[PDB]
Amino acid sequence: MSLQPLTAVNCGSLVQPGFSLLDLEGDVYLFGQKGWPKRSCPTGIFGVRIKKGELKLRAISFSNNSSYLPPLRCPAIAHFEAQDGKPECYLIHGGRTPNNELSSSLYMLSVDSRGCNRKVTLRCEEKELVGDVPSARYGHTLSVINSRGKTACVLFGGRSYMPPTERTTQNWNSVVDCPPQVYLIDLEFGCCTAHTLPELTDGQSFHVALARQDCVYFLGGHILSSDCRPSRLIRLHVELLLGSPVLTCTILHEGLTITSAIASPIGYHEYIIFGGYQSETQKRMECTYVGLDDVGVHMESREPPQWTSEISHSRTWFGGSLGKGTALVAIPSEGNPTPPEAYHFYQVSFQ
Amino acid sequence: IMSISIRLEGEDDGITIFQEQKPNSELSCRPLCLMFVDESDHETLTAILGPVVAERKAMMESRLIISVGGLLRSFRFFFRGTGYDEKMVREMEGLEASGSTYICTLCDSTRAEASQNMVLHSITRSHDENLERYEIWRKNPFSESADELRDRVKGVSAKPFMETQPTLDALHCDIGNATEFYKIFQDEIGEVYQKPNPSREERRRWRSTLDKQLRKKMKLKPVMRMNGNYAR
Amino acid sequence: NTFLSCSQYHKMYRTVKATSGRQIFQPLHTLRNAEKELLPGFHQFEWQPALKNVSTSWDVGIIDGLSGWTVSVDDVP
Ligand SMILES: [Zn+2]
Repeated sequence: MSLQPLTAVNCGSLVQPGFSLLDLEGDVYLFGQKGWPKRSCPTGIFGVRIKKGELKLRAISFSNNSSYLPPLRCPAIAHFEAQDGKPECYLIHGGRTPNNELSSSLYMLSVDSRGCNRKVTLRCEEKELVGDVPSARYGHTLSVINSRGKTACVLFGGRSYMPPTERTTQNWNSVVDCPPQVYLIDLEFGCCTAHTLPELTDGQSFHVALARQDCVYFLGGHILSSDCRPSRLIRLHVELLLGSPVLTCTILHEGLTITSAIASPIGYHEYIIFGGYQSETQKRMECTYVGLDDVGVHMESREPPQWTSEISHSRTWFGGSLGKGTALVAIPSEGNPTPPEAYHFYQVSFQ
Repeated sequence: IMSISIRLEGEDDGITIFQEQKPNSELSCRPLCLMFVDESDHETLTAILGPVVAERKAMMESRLIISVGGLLRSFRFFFRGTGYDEKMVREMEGLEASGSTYICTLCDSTRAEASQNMVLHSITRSHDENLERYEIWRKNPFSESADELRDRVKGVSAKPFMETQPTLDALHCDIGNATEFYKIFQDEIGEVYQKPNPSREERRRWRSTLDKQLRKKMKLKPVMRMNGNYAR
Repeated sequence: NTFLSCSQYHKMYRTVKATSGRQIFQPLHTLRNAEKELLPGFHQFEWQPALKNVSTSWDVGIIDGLSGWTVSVDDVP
């Protein structure tokens, strides 16, 4: 639980407030670069490294079979467990582009070969979605589960725009909450399904979720329709009683009412959580830990690494986890003069 | 507002009722929107202009009814998107930037094929076909390698968003020509096709002797960058 | 057409009126009421057929280009 200030020797003009971080086969990749890809790297995905407290960024490549992806702003993240068919993969959908519109398309990223000369190779397969297709949105949540023992995924959360009936060119940049429907998603086929239960009182956004052994717990986020941030941590138990993919939902008592969190797994089913924002202006400050099992989710207030002042004062901030307790937080480096790198960075470790 | 013509009633494809007499003087340039954000980020710029673009689209088909001169009259419009400079021109066409193989905003030729022949070129660029090429690039329905796919897609790498017929800049329109004639004189004081590859010394030498020559006969100081009047 | 600012205008207005027995210029409030006929959002019109996803209102004026950006801090500011 220690923090240390890092700086990017270069590659600073290219980090937007939203972005995602994935780890697989060693190195860690940043995704969602600001604006469209330049000539430097047409992929946009960057291999990110911490070397002697400095931040280095190199380019990533692809196969021929790979299908190329635009730099989504703030999509959903999901890790496919390493097994048949191809271990391993990361499912991404769908966020919004450098322009304001949603993807409504599922993509799967995998690693292929290496090096040769310490190079890395990836590919991105789009997967068409038939149904009963889920509506386009952003900031929602997606997770992976195995029901006796078949592997599928659940989708829930996320705002969206008003339909193109009251889509008003003076509110044309307003968002509204998608109705609270759960969605079931298999990969082959990609036949998605929509479901709803009455305990799904309302949808919200930015609520981190987690799951284990085909049972899923949604944690705290924020509702806009009622301006609140309900502490209702939500349980659901999913099972494909073939061929009926039946779910059962329930409300639990305690869910932490912070929004836009940052998570790192220190082990198998343990997650240190920085958390971004508790209240409407007061950012989240504490640093929590989550264990979880069939007994339930157990919560503890771990030791918060004592922030610096310049970070303790800025309004907002963000970050990701490089993996295994390690993490990076980033603050708008609002100062004079602008470098123009407007973002300070802090490495943060557990124990 | 550029021009207004007629379409009633027979063939009469157009009688220019009014053509503006001087479209350049800002005296006639009306503002529509102002934004305290740099042209840099695509984010905020699309964020604000989205409503505007969608409106412009929804304004081509239907007909506007105006109570003008005591009469309810019907109005259709044609829309040209011109007054952009090369930088944003690309930035709203989805091409790469800047001086890569794809160089012409209209003839999608590269440098080398534009060096073989220089005038046999047909205007093939259009907003719609660029949208199509983008779909091609993203799906890659042939799973072609990265660079080969960028070649087969011809400059279209990022989804364009703003339909705009570009045109040659009437402002600079000369500056590359100017620097080219300047290099011509600098390499003609030299015998560049007699000594094919000179270094920096004779370069600066030819520059200085040429500029003293111009100051001697036409009375012009040398300059570092070529504005308009120097070129003229 | 001359960048002339309101305080100035009113000043020179009182000046010339009390100077020579006449009302040469018009005072502000009435000049501005008269102006309101030149900014956008003053003339009726129609559109046949109706515009696609465009508010039917016609009397609006100077709008804010945020387009109702949900000000929630978490998201992009
Ligand atoms: Zn041509």
